[PDB]
Amino acid sequence: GVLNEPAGLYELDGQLGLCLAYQQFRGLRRVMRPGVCLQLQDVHLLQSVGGGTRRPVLAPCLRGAVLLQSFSRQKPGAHSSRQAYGASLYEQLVWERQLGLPLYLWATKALEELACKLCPHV
Amino acid sequence: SHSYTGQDYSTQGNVGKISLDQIDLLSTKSFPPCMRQLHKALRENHHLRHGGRMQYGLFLKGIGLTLEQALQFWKQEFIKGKMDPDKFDKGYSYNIRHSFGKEGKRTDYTPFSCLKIILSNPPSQGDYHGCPFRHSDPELLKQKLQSYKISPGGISQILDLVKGTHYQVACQKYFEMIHNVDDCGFSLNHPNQFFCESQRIL
Amino acid sequence: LLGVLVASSHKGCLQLRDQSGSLPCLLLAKHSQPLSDPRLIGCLVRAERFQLIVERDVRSSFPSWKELSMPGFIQKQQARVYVQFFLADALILPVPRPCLHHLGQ
Amino acid sequence: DLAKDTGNFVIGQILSDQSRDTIVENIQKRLIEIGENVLNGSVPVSQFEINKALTKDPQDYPDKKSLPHVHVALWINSQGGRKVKAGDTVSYVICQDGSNLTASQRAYAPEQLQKQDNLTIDTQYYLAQQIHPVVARICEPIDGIDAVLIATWLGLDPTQFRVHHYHKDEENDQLTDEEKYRDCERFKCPCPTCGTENIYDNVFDGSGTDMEPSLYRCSNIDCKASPLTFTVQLSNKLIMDIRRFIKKYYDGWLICEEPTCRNRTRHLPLQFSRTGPLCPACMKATLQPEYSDKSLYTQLCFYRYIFDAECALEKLTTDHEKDKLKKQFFTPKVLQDYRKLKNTAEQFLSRSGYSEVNLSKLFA
Amino acid sequence: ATPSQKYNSRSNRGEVVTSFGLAQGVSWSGRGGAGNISLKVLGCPEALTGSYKSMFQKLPDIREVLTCKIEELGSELKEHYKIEAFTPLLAPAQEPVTLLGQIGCDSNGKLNNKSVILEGDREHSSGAQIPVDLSELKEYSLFPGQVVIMEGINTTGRKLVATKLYEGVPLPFYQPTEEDADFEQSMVLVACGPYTTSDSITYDPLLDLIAVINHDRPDVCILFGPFLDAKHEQVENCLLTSPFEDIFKQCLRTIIEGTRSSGSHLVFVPSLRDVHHEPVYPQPPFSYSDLSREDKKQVQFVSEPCSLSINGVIFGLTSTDLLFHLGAEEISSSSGTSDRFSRILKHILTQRSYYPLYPPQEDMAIDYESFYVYAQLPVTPDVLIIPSELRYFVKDVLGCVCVNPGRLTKGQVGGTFARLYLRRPAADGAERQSPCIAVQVVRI
Ligand code: SF4
Ligand SMILES: [Zn+2]
Ligand SMILES: [Zn+2]
Repeated sequence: GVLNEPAGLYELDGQLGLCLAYQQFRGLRRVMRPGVCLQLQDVHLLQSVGGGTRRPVLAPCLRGAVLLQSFSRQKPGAHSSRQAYGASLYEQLVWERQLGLPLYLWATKALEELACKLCPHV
Repeated sequence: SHSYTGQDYSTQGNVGKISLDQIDLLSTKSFPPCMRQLHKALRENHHLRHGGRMQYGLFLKGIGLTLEQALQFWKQEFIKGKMDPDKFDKGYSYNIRHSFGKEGKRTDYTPFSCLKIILSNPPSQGDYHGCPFRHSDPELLKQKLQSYKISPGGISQILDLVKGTHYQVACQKYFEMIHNVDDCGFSLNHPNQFFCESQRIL
Repeated sequence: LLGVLVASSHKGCLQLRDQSGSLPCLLLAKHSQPLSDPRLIGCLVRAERFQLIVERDVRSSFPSWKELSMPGFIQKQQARVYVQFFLADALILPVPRPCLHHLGQ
Repeated sequence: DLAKDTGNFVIGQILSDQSRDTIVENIQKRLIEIGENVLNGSVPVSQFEINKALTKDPQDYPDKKSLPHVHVALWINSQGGRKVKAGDTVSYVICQDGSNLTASQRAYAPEQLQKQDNLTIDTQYYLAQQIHPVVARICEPIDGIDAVLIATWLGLDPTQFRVHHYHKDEENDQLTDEEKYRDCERFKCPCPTCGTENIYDNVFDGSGTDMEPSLYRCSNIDCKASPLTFTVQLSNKLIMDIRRFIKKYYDGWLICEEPTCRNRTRHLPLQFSRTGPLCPACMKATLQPEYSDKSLYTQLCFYRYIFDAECALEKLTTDHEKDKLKKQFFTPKVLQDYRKLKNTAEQFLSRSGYSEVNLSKLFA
Repeated sequence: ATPSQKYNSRSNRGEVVTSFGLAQGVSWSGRGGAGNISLKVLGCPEALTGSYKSMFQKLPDIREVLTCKIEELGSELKEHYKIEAFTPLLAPAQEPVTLLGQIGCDSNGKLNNKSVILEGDREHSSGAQIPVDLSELKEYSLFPGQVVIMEGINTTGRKLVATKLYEGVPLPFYQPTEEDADFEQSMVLVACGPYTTSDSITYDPLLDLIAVINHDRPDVCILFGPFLDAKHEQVENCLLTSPFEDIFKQCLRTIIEGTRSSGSHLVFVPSLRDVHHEPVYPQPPFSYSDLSREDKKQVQFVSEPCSLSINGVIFGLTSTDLLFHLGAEEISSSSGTSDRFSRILKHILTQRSYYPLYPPQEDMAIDYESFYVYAQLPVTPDVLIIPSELRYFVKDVLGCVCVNPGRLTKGQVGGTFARLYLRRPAADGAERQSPCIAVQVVRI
């Protein structure tokens, strides 16, 4: 799961929505692609919560960090240029106004739709 | 065990658009032996029997050229061989056109699959429609294939499987050789799929 | 509601504009004293408690009062639409041109 | 005479060793000429004599008005002082009067044909029922030369004629989507407000990236009602339509096979043979159902097809098209309404006829 | 207003228009649901609990079922009739000769007195057909599907001429116990459909009915469909702004509710038009899945057709249009005086069927390969009810009880409904003391 291609919010099982919240994971932001298999422990599952979705939300309170043990032989494409370039704002967005995470996902959605409406033709 | 494949991959109206002139040029590098030899034949004769064309004919829809364009092609190859320029209308071209009409459904409205040019349609004297690897007698065929500038070792290992009466693989190994690529990429079942491949590698 | 308010040398009226297109809108500077300020022209604009209005006109030819559930007597269906909203609650911003960063009377 | 002798030469043609190509050629020019020589009205009425027999008094037949010759018996015994009775025959012909009536009764003694003016002896009927069918009996199964081709050599009257196919013997040689359906009957639909009509063939309404759901907008360009919001009404017609298809089958006609006899009845006779039962008149031929069950199940699949958009949505290739359209207008509501009507259809066939194959009787 | 305006102003309510039996008054009344209520849907052939599994037939098994019918019937008749043997139908020989077969049309549609044709079983005569005629003969009554014995003189082989037509036979009815049925008087009312003048959706007549019901406290009533016709103009223009099953549900809910007051039993007879229920025949019993739990003791559905048992008395339950159909085809040489009805009754009696007409009318679809095993007369019954489009009447015919109740609403105007009494004696006699006591056709 490649939720926010620019801000590279990433999850497993296709259905474990997950976002590297506080880790300054610069290295893990231009690397990933489908085909990688990794390990993890003790990360919250948010369900019976709703408000945006009821799917198995993954919430990483940074106890079990990322466990890199695999790659994925996959070369890049040619389109991400117009649909990924510039997410750096995200990096402080949480630190911006101490963002709650369901709020965070909702705001990401808002930014998606915004970009659809305005960026970058204006 | 009959004249339906796995399924209709190389069916009606797949990828393709090419002008007439280029056909012959592509022939020398893209026509599976059956077709290739039949096209040579009609290049010489400029005439064909009641059934024969009804293979080659539908085979052309493989690349899918327009009727009036295909009609023009056949006209060239017809009257230059002295077929009355009036008969053409009420004769051959008539059915050639209808070949894209109402009835023909699964009978004519389709291309052919080797398991229809093998398991049936006996080819008669001096005619050309039909699987060479089956109907062409062995050593005449040996020299014949060899005339495609082929290493005799390949020809031999091919004729082996040929008398093993399993032929698709023979067509396969032939193509494998003539383009030297050391994978068949697939398991061929339809000449038009063969064609779409041969154009893929370009 | 949100877009950029733009006028036109060809309709001479409000139009909320976005990449997707535009829409006829109706600002309201409060207390019946409306906008004469032309700086807002061509700027990002937003509003929340609005009103969306639609106008329906039809070419009906109904004969009587017991066919009022019988389709034979209706030809044209013109549909007007527009937005109505106060300016006094506007959320405003200008466009910082995203770029490669006497005479006159 | 024309039909009989035409077909007689037809069969005579095969009786020599000319080429299959020569076969076609000779069996072609002659055909075209025979079509034209009447298609441009250049042959005397003498060349169309229709002599037919008689069994009882004209009124005896439960077809008081339903044979293409008994009508003339009616005439001859109800119009003149000339008697016609058992063991007699009628030398008539079928003659159009430009009156859009059945061919069942525009039958005529030719003496009035040569007398009046508006007696246009119908040179349409005499092709689809005299020359063609006779040629069909014999010439048909020749390689390549197939049924409609004969048609398109005499008179291009295909659509009506197209339905005749000899469609039971296409097995000598698993199917794409559509032409599993093509020869079925489409779904027609009445508009609740604009008065126009509609047809609902495939879920998407036409072209590619433009594609839109069927039930969205009435087809008539101007009017702007949206038929979706009348799901329930659609529901009605759906049932109120299917509940005549079944009506046909359990009442299934029975029809003849030998392409000359062409009898239609229901009183199933009792003798039997390889293919099944045998017509009482053409005692040398089989009998076939009319609405072959294969149709009925085909049609019910055809309905269940266009109400189950979910499938066709999933099978779609291009990512961005899918995502954009779903973003556009696939609510839970619209989906749910499709779901509802599709559900009605599917349950109504799977109720019990055909999708089952009772293995417990198939391996004993 | 315009709904039932022409109806609500009727001047005939409660009027006893025709009736028959012993002397019985106006204020008919019964014990509601007091205790002894004998009720059961009998059968050595099952009573159609579930649904079919059929949408498609298989041809030669039709022939099979036709055959088995012809054979069994012929054999059971010949047993009583002490005749030796019949003839392979194509060995012409000028003597007295007795034949077995079934009658049919030669041509597309109807008949005459000069086109009857015969066909024989699979076995007894090798299975072929022969034309016929009866001009020389005197008195007959024939119609398709009907199996019969005949006698003629076969001269040419492919022709014959009749000499005589021996008579059909009924089976003896149920001869029940003598400890169970020793019961009292009893009132049952019944009425068919449709249930409006064919321009509204009100069920005003249903209101009047349920009013009469609550008034008179009957043992059990039974109400044939079809509770929503399709040929009802209000439907086949695709009008009603609702689903259908819903409307069924409503116009059932109203009945069950209003009835629950007067404590009486109800049983439903489905028919071939309640569009939510598929149109096959015979018909599984209706579907339903929301009962006021306390009433699974009271109201039970049945199949179409069925054969029901009250106090050890029998009822034939048809939701057909039979009498009109057989009217549409029959031929009888009799021309002096004849109740057409009486005759068609007599026929419907012996053939063990509910629909001996075959080929079937251009709509009244059927499906044999269950029809023969689900809806053949388990016993020659005692009482028979049969809707129609024909004028109501009542007959006692040869230890059989029949009533044309007529419809409820003849197009846009008033109509009828049927009511009857039951009791059985407790000794011998003519051995068939009519369990039917007396019958009233009371106009709406
Ligand atoms: S694969 Fe079959 S059709 Fe193709 S060239 Fe070989 S024999 Fe002919
Ligand atoms: Zn409309
Ligand atoms: Zn026949």
